[PDB]
Amino acid sequence: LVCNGDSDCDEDSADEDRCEDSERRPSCDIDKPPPNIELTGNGYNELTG
Amino acid sequence: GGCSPHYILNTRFRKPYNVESYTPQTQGKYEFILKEYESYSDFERNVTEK
Repeated sequence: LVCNGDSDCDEDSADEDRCEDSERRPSCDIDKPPPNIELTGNGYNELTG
Repeated sequence: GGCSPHYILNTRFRKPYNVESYTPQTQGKYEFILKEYESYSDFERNVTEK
C-alpha cells in the first residue's frame, strides 16, 4: 500500500509522502465514496441512543 | 499531509489535522404552539316602579 495513490494511513498520509507522481499509477478511476458512508463508521451509545 | 478524500454533496474538503470529524449529520425539529382564549360577561338589570 505504500506509495500507491491512496491514503492508506488515514490521518497521517505518510505512505504517500515523498512519492514521485511519475512512479505512481492510477489506483482507481474514482475517489468519491458513497454519499455518507462515514456515518457507518461512527460508534453508538445504546442507552442515550 | 492529510489529503484523504472527504466529500459533502459534490464538493470535496480538506479536513484540518486538528479535526477528528466534521460530518453533515443533518436533522430538523419544528415546534408550533398556539393558545387563544376569549371570555366575555354581560349583565343588564332594569328596575321600574310606578
